[PDB]
Amino acid sequence: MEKSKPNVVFVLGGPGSGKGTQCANIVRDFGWVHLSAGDLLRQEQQSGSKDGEMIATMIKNGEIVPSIVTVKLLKNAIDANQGKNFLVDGFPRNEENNNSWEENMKDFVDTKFVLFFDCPEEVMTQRLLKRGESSGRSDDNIESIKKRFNTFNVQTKLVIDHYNKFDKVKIIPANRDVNEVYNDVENLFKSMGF
Ligand SMILES: Nc1ncnc2c1ncn2[C@@H]1O[C@H](COP(=O)(O)OP(=O)(O)O)[C@@H](O)[C@H]1O
Ligand SMILES: Nc1ccn([C@@H]2O[C@H](COP(=O)(O)O)[C@@H](O)[C@H]2O)c(=O)n1
Ligand SMILES: [Mg+2]
Repeated sequence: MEKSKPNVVFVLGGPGSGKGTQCANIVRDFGWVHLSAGDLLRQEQQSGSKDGEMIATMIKNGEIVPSIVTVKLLKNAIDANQGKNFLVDGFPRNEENNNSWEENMKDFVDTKFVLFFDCPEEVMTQRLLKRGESSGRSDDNIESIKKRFNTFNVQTKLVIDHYNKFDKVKIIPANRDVNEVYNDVENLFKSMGF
């Protein structure tokens, strides 16, 4: 008769590994709320806050924005959606992200696991150049794309390694057709009781 705290699943994977694509399917079939941290950041810069032109520059360069900004945006969205569960997509991307989540949120949510989509960089590059023909995203060009790989490699893989220490990573290989990947995603969420 108390309201349950939201379940949260971090969704990680390289740029273009299919996080946003698979999250939309989970929203559709499970009724979770999909929060793409990168999306929220693109919105925050959209209508031009203080932090707006900082976010533009860092996104173009594949850099991780200060966590005070990102975690605030996530927390606001989450607080606006009482009684829902959340797919937190593309976060945490480094140790600062994770610590700031822990400090702001751990009292408020049950973060269940990291869903990690494993994909070859070569395949990710091709998807992103394809997405780049119509996305109008400032980071879907080869210069940005390789900077995004280095950030993922240097900062993000350590976070995924951290969660795997505690058995909190579910890996779904993503180098297949989108329905073959989703079949596995949908089976995973069902087996996890969602
Ligand atoms: N399994 C897949 N096979 C081929 N294309 C895919 C697959 N998953 C997603 N895509 C395409 O790859 C691009 C990147 O997908 P997206 O979900 O935006 O990635 P992410 O959020 O991980 O950066 C999009 O054009 C998307 O339609
Ligand atoms: N936790 C996060 C998530 C996204 N980002 C920024 O948004 C950019 C785009 O992220 P997405 O590909 O997940 O939309 C990232 O490359 C990075 O510059 C961030 O700075 N912090
Ligand atoms: Mg995305």
